[PDB]
Amino acid sequence: MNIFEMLRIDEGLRLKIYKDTEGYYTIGIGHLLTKSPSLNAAKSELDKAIGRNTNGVITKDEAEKLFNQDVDAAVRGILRNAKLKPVYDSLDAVRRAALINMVFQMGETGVAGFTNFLRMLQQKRWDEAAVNLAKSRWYNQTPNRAKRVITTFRTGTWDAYK
Ligand SMILES: [Cl-]
Ligand SMILES: [Cl-]
Repeated sequence: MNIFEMLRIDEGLRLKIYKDTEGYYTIGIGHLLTKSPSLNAAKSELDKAIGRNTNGVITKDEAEKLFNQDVDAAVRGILRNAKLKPVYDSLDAVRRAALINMVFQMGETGVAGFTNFLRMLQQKRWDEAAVNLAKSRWYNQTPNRAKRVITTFRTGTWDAYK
């Protein structure tokens, strides 16, 4: 199990423009296209993204290309972020993957804001940090995914994903 496989479980795969859980235009494996309500604003973002007239539809390869880029960016986002990088540096491999997951879903800014949690992870206080994460709008909004990431942080195992 790795970050690729983990995220692929969490977000799924769709080759046609879809609405995320918040109501946003997304495609592929969790790639957000626009927060704008307009489906045309969605297809134009998507053509830009792919380098071709897609008409709202992409291939598997294309989906995978967007995905690689996005995991890449998430990683480099964490490493550039002054608040996240020290946390990331202090974590074991499994937990690193858990942080990448959260960064990919909610952005660097968002994660950077869970001040108390980042402080608990850094101090290796696992049970505590998991309890804090759960007091979040994120948890409340996508509980099953949230639980899986939470478990990953609590345990240090991929147990929630076998
Ligand atoms: Cl893009
Ligand atoms: Cl979920």
